[PDB]
Amino acid sequence: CTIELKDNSNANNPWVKYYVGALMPTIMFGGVPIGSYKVRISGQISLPDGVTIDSSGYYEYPNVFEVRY
Amino acid sequence: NFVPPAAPINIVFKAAYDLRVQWDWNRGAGANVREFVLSYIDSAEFVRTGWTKAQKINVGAAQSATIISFPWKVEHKFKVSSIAWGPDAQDVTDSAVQTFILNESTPLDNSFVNETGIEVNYAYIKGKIKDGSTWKQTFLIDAATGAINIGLLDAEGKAPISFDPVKKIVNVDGSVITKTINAANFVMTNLTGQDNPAIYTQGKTWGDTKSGIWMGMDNVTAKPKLDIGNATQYIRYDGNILRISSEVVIGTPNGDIDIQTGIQGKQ
Amino acid sequence: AQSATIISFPWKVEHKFKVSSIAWGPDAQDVTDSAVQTFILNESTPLDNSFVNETGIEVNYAYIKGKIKDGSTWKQTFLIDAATGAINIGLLDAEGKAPISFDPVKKIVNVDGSVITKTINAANFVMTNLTGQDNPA
Repeated sequence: CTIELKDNSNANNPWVKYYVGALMPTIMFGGVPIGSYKVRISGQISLPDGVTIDSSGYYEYPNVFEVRY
Repeated sequence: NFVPPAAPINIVFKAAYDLRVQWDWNRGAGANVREFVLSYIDSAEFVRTGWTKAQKINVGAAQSATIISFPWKVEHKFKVSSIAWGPDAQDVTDSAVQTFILNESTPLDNSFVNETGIEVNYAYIKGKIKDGSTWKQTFLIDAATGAINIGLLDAEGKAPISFDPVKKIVNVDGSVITKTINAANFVMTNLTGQDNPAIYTQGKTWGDTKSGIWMGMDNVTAKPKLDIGNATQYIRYDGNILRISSEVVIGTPNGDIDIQTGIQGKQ
Repeated sequence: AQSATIISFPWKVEHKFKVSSIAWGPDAQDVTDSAVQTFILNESTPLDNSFVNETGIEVNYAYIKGKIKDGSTWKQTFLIDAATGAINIGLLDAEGKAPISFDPVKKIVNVDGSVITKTINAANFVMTNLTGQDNPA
C-alpha cells in the first residue's frame, strides 16, 4: 500500500506520497514538513500480469493533525 | 588523483606608509582553500636568494592583507599561496610573483583605512567593518565572560562561531576539520529540523555502491541503518531486516574441546 | 607555553612561586606542582632586559597581530583580522601554515592536530581521509 499526505492548513494543496511499502498493523515514517496534514491511504495489488495493478479508492482519516514537532 | 587548490587569480594594491594587498580567489572542481599565506621579500634579496629568509604574513583565509610601514622607494616581490588539506606533495599552490615598489606616482587610497574599525575597551575587544553609515561587528571578546564570537553577524544576529566558558562549551556552526579527535561521548544530534545524524566515511551513503561505512538514524523511515563493505561484499542492516552478503563463520574450530584430554579416532 | 610574565611586580617585597602541571586524567592526579621557590626584587637582583625584545604585540585598525623576534626579524605567530574576524594561531612552519584557524566566511574551523572534548554533539561524524595515506577509522 502507498500512503499520501496533504497540508490541510492551505485551502488547496496537492496530495503527496510519503510511504510506499507493505501494509502493516503499524506504519512508521518521517522526514515530513511541519504543517498540519490530511492523510489518505490506498492499497495496490498486482494482477498476475506484471503491468496491470489494481488500486483502491483512497480512504482518508476524518481527523486532521499537526505533525508532532 | 588529488587536484591542488587554484592560486589567486589577480592581485591589486592600495597605499596610504601602510600598504594593503588583496587577492581575488576563484575555484571550481578543485581543492577547497583553508588558509592563505603571503610572502614579501626585497627584489635585491630575491636576486640574491629565492624567497629564502623572506618575511611572511599569514591570514585565516582572508582575501585582503595589510602591511604597515612598507619601505619607501624600495623594490619588492610578492606571492600568494592557497592552502588545502591534501597531501604535502600538492598541499599548496603559489600564485605568480608580482613585483611592486612604493612610489610617489602611486595614487594614495586612504579609503581602506576608514572602511574598517577596531576598538580596545575595558568592557571588551571588538572589531567592526564600515558598511555605509553604520558599523557591523566582526568579532567580540567580553571581559566578564571569556566569550569570543567570530565572524560577521547574520541578519538574525546568529554569529558563525561562538564560545562559552560559563557552560564550558565551544559552539561552531558549519564544519570542523582535525587530524584526530579524542573524546568520551560521540553523541550524534539532530541539530536541524530535518537532519540525519550518522557517522560515515566521506562521500558514502547507505545502500550505495561505494566502499564506505554508514551508521546513523534515517529520519525518512525513522529506523536505524547500517552498511559495511563494498557493493558486493557488505553487511547491510535495516531496522526491518538484516542482510549479510559475505560468507560468515561462527565460532572457532575446537571451540569446545576438552583441555585436559584431546580427541582421536581409530579403526 | 614554557614561560610567563608578571607586569609591575612589587619591588622590595618577597614572593613565593609554584608552577602547576595540569594533564588530562583522574582528578586525584590531575595536577602536579613544581617545587616551591621564593623570590625578592632588590638591587641585589640583577636586571635582564633581554626578554623585552623578543615579544611583540601589534594593534591596529586593520588587525591585531602577535609577533616574535627570530634571527632579528619579527615572525608572526597569531593574527586577528579586524575585518571579518579571520583568526589564525601558532607559529608558521616551512611555507606559512597556522596549525589552528577559524574561517567565519566558510564556517570552517581548521585544526592541524587533535581536539579533546568530554562530549561532542555533531550531526555528521564524517570520516574523511585528509592526508590521503592514512586509512581513517
